[PDB]
Amino acid sequence: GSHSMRYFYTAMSRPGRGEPRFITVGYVDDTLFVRFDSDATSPRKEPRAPWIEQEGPEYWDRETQISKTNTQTYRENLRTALRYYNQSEAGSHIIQRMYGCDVGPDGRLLRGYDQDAYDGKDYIALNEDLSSWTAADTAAQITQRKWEAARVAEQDRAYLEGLCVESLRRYLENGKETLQRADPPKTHVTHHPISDHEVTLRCWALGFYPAEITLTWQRDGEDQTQDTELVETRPAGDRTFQKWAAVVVPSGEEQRYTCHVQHEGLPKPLTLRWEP
Amino acid sequence: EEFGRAFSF
Amino acid sequence: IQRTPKIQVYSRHPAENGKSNFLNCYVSGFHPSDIEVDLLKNGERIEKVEHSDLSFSKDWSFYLLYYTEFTPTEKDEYACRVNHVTLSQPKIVKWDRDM
Repeated sequence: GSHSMRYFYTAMSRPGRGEPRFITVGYVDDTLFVRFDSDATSPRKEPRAPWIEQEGPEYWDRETQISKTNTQTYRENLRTALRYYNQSEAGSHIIQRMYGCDVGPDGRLLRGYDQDAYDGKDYIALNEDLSSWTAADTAAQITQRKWEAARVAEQDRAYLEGLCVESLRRYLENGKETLQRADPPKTHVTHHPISDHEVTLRCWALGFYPAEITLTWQRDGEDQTQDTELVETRPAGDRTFQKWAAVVVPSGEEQRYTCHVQHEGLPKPLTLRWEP
Repeated sequence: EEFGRAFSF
Repeated sequence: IQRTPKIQVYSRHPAENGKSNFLNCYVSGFHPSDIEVDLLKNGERIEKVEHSDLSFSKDWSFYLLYYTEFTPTEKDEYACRVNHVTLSQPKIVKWDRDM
């Protein structure tokens, strides 16, 4: 149905160890498709998904140039940030950027993004209107003033409404075999006795794509949020993801618990129980 | 495809 | 500020002694990005371990997947060792085929 394309930049300064490292990764939904690392032997944009490989040489030269130029821009950004925050040139700092677009089933722009962070904290973000900015502090306000004077939002908007959705549409078609295929989770409940009267019930979800999923345990039909151990969704390494939820229950009461699974690959939410 | 224009802080 | 990494050690496919598989160590929720991760086989570092391209979540925290091929056995013990500026000493997480 709905899809997204996102580019992520990480610029990390390292005084005494060369110029700031610049890394870019591009994703369509939860699929990595392109990368760039300024520390690579011969730095250039490289394909990470089968469907992007058909893009011609002009595509790769252009995309590589964008990364090389932006490497310089973010290195400049790091020097500027030092000034804005009255910091010394002796420490290591990080600037991150995330930008891109979301489209609906019909492929029309749902919303665009372009935001930055400095040392892990919000710095500045393009608002949903794609015409104004939200600055996190007085330092970012200086950047906001510069971007308003340069009409950056309008230029970003042109990209987000044009090339962003246009290229995303192409990628979705070229990679429809995978980007447009949801793999439902393979589920099961394990039983692990802890002590004489306490047992661990763990609900597993494996091999699913995309990553979005909801796993919950209910006791007599009531959500057990506070007593559920929920691990972060993790990559399997084969494009799919894994996740589990566990609850410690009194021996003999296993049947009062039900695991509920929601995933777009499932026609309807699943309900599972321990099966002795 | 990326946006080729980037503006400094 | 800084955020310490979360650590998960697991296999790509359900573990089965004698069956080739992939051993994964997923580190996430950390900041800054510098991090040292090793996959261990019976306490020793496994050579040529690979990892994903640096990426991050909505809260700007980073995540990486370190992985290597392996054939689990009944005796062999596996783990992931992680060091980050937020850790005074490397943290070792043991692989549990039920986690």
